[PDB]
Amino acid sequence: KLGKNLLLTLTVFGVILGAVCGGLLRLASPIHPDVVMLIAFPGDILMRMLKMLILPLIISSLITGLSGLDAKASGRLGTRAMVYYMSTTIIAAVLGVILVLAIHPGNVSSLDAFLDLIRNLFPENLVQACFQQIQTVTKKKGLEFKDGMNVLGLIGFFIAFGIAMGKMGDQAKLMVDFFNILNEIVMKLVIMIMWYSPLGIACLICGKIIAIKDLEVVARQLGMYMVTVIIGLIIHGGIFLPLIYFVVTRKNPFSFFAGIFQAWITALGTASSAGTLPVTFRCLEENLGIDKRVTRFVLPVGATINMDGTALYEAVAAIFIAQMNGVVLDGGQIVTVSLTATLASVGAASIPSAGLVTMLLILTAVGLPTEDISLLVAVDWLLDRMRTSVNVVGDSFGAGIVYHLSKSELDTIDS
Amino acid sequence: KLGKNLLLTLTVFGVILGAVCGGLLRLASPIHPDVVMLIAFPGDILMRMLKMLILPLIISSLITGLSGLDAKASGRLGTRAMVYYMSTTIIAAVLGVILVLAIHPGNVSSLDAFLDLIRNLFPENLVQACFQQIQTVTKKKGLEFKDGMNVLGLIGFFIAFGIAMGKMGDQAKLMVDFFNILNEIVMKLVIMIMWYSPLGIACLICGKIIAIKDLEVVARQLGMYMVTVIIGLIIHGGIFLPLIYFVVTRKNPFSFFAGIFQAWITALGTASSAGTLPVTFRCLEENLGIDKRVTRFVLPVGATINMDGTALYEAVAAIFIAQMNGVVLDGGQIVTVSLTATLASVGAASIPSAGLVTMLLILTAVGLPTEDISLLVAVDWLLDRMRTSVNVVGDSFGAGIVYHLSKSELDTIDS
Amino acid sequence: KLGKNLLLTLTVFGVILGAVCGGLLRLASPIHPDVVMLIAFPGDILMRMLKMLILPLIISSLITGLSGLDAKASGRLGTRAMVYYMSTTIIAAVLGVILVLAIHPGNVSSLDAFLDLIRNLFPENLVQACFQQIQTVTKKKGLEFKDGMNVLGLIGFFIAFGIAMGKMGDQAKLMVDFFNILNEIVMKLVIMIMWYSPLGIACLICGKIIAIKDLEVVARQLGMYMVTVIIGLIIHGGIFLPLIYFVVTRKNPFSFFAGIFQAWITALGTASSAGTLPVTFRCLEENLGIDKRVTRFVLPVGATINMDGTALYEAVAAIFIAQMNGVVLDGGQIVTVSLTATLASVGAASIPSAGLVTMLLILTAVGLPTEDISLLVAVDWLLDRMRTSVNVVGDSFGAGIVYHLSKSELDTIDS
Ligand SMILES: CC(C)CCC[C@@H](C)[C@H]1CC[C@H]2[C@@H]3CC=C4C[C@@H](O)CC[C@]4(C)[C@H]3CC[C@]12C
Ligand SMILES: CC(C)CCC[C@@H](C)[C@H]1CC[C@H]2[C@@H]3CC=C4C[C@@H](O)CC[C@]4(C)[C@H]3CC[C@]12C
Ligand SMILES: CC(C)CCC[C@@H](C)[C@H]1CC[C@H]2[C@@H]3CC=C4C[C@@H](O)CC[C@]4(C)[C@H]3CC[C@]12C
Repeated sequence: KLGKNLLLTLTVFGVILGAVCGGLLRLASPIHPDVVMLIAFPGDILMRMLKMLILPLIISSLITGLSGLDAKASGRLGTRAMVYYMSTTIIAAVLGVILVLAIHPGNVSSLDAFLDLIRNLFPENLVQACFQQIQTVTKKKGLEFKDGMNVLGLIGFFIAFGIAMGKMGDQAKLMVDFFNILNEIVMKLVIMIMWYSPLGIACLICGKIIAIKDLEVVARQLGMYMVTVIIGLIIHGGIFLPLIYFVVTRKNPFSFFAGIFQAWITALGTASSAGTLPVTFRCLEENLGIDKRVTRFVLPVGATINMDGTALYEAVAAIFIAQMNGVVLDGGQIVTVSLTATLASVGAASIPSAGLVTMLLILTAVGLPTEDISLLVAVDWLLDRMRTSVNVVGDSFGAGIVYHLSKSELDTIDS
Repeated sequence: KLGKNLLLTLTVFGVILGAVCGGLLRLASPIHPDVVMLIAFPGDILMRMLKMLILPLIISSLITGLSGLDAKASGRLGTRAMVYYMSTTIIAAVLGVILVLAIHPGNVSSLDAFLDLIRNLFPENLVQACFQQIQTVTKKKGLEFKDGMNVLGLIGFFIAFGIAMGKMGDQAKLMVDFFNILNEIVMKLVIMIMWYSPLGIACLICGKIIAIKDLEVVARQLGMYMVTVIIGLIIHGGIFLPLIYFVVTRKNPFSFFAGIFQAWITALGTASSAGTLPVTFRCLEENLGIDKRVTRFVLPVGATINMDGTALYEAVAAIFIAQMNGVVLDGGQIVTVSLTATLASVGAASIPSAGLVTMLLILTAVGLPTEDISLLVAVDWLLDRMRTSVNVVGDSFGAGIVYHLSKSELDTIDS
Repeated sequence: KLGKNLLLTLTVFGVILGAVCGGLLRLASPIHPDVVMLIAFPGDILMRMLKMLILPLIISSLITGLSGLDAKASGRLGTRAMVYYMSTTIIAAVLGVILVLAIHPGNVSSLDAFLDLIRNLFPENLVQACFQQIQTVTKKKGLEFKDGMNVLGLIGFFIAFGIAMGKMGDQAKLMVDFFNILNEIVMKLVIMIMWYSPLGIACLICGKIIAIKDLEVVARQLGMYMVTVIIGLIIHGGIFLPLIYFVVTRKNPFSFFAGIFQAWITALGTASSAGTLPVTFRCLEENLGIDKRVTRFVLPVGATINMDGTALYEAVAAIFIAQMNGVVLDGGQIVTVSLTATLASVGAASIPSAGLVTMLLILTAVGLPTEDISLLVAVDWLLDRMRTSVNVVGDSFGAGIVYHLSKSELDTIDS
């Protein structure tokens, strides 16, 4: 297993090496801040390199993806699935937020915050939106420009751009290809930077252990964060998905668990939603009787854009980092977290080697320090194996629901 | 008339509804500023959305238009017309400025202002020109960057870009198409935003009536502004156009009025310069004897780029808004108004549903608040019907002049 | 000679006229600062126009050049030459720096400066890199954004972009052409602006003579700068090139001078490295016995990218301008000078009429005033005639070395 997938093993070896070095080097003496900064510099370089690519990645990905929307996607069978795919995911994100505001791991007015959010969804300058944001200062009130990339405004403008360009048809073919090419270029860059990741991440972990000032309380926070992520996973899956299934399909939601149990076990084992497709097909279309015309569209697309466990993960983890730094997010950034987690959930599986840039996207969207992200990587190998399970269960329930919202249409189209 | 052109009726209904709501709601009690801002927020959103599109609109339009210049446009018959089209329009703009500085509706050195203007025509950074400008502060002097998009520098650079790219020929065909596509995209956006305009504009009008602090003096300013716009229209048309005609063509300029009177009446009635073309053709080439080789080029292009009433309108209206806000423009912004009005006059008819973004372009070029633009929309339906008349008369005089600067050339090319 | 090459004669006439006007006008009375600024304004306009094009020039040139790298460039015969071409040039630049820090014409910590340099090679925002840079202020330390274009970060990002896009192959053909077209456009602009150069440069020279406050000491600095440039040229060529030749080729490096003496004389006379190619071919492949398979690749490419005299010139001249202004560059800007001189050396011969924008690139890279560049132009005609000689000698030694690193390969490929 040391030759296949030589990126997870390298990252875990880097994490272990950084932890050992931090433990052995904080034992010597109070370490000078300058040499601590020198030690942690490679991690800062890595995160600067990763943040350098967020804007081109967003611009390329939104334009490329929104140009691939087809009205011939098996008729309504597509759109219904989409209405499912963006629904549950959003709920998951919101649920995660609630839990991270209830468990509280890691111990301006509201109207003005919401007005600033609405203003930021509609920026006045597109070039200024790339590196600045707006806020209401007070002494009458006035509006002042703060530093920080306007993620939501750019995302909204380019969503509108992609929607308007997809309606041009074949006339705008030279541009859809253009951005298309750009996508691979930036994706190639993301492949190279993540190869330097094992050497950088370790350094950051060392920089987090040398100057933590307390080892017994940070390990309690990193345990409570795992506890709330796990609790969110069970709540979302076990309660909501059968409940959403029963209020629409109106059949027994436990026979569905009985039918897709092998797919759940395979997802737990392999920890990959794409490699579970052969098992989940044989489960859905043989054990439950779902028509082949539904699964062959729902499952391959849900395995790429229906990541409802990653959304909850990313909604919990951003507010956890904010709580560790003492930042109390107002109501204008809770919505930003809930939206950016939903957007990043879709791009986490569509973009290869994108599990560390999607968190940076949220952190920069809400303006949080990005040096506490090192601790998140140290515990990802304990959580992904059952984030994948929740993703697979969400795909299976969507496939079971679309067969109940399109049974009559298939029956009529057969005859 | 409630089904055809369901944008002007919607806007006038919104204006009336906003006026009624503002009158009935200022009668109740002194309204809290926070709820006034909440009421006017949709208009702010609308103007943010409209200002978001100015830079891409300029970049696309200049490149697309300047690439369509052909040297085979009936030989000199084209260029002479162009020399006319950009001449009178400029004069109109300048005349408007003079009048708005003489009637005065709505009661740093000059050398440094002109030097700052010349510096802004040649920016040092293209990305910084999109959101910043330069100015001379004083205590030796020094140069400091102020906020505000540099419209003139971007316009000049992209004029040079389009001129240089049009000389490449067929080699630069992949790029002219590229920007070409972009044009429709942004134009499509301008079509959507102006559908939300009826709901937004009304709100702004309400926000202008609730907190105006005086109703008897603002209605006097809005009357004097109409008076000066009307006076400018009669001066420009009646005095200048026959006078410019007589010093070149050297024939009677009143027989020309006698010949094109039906076209003037049709322009007054229909209030559209494009729909008057069938009448103005039958007037020019049948009542006055203009050769068909001149009119068939002059009229269709003059109906799109020779808008000499809109230039005077936009030059008067920007300085009127500046005077309402107490801003006294120096000599460096009078030239900016005179230039941006000329540029926006051409783009007002070329870009559909662009009569509210062209004024925002001038306001942001000279850095003026854009909440007083709501009052301009309330009186546009009283002025456009005779702005169109001036535009049609200017087209007709240009067609009558080009036939006197190209009579011998046509006579020789016939034999 | 007044009809052929009517750009150098125009520039020298402008320099002489400006010098005469400055001498005759400083004799009258102490000249008012406002009229001095008015006199020097055309030069400021010229340099604003030249700086407006640096970013698009860099973006187009890096992408276009890095997409033309072929692995079929005579096998290794290409890459070895490249390893030579970028080696000696770099050495030259470094040597120049040493000399300008030793002769000293024109009489934060180091760790933090190097950390800021490394941070600037990896910017966090691409749009912000176009007009801003980062630095470590002190009261704990903190990082603050300063004004000034981030040349190194943009150059590194677009080098990575071009390398990644060149590996896509034929798939990314629509984009390589796109930027390709852009190149000519911006190059055309550089051709037009340099036609206005003779009128602008003169004004700046006048502005440098009216308010110099001392004529006897500035002429001593302009003499010592020429002395150090000359000393650098002889050191680099005469010492290093034979020495680099002897430690690799291991033959007599003076017989090589004896063989290429005619090419050196022709380069001194014509002062053009491209026009010396017919003489240097007949020297290398007839007097020294170099195989035709080596010279026909080494010489045409070395005449365009192996400009090792221009690199030393530009490394000396930037620090000379910094020393004239009293600026003491730290260790983070010495490296920036050494890198930007190497990058600008390649682009000085690849881009026509680019000898005044390449110096502006370095000056803006290290953030220096660009009004002392006028004095550099007044003495360029005394130095270029033997910068070209050093360039030709460097090309010849590279051709003589590649024939010693590829003799066996050619012998085997012959049979
Ligand atoms: C973390 C950031 C940088 C990622 C950027 C978000 C991108 C990747 C998201 C936003 C919207 C998403 C797209 C929405 C719609 C579709 C159509 C579907 O048939 C294929 C997937 C595709 C194309 C999605 C791919 C991923 C996507 C483009
Ligand atoms: C944001 C808006 C107001 C600014 C855009 C200004 C644009 C639309 C203006 C500036 C110059 C104008 C162009 C000037 C020259 C020509 C050539 C003519 O044969 C067709 C019209 C055309 C192509 C004009 C179209 C409109 C134009 C492109
Ligand atoms: C100095 C600023 C303004 C411009 C930046 C320098 C530009 C011109 C440099 C950067 C990299 C350079 C390229 C690098 C290597 C090669 C390979 C050679 O076989 C063709 C020329 C080419 C492609 C060079 C052309 C010039 C180049 C593109």
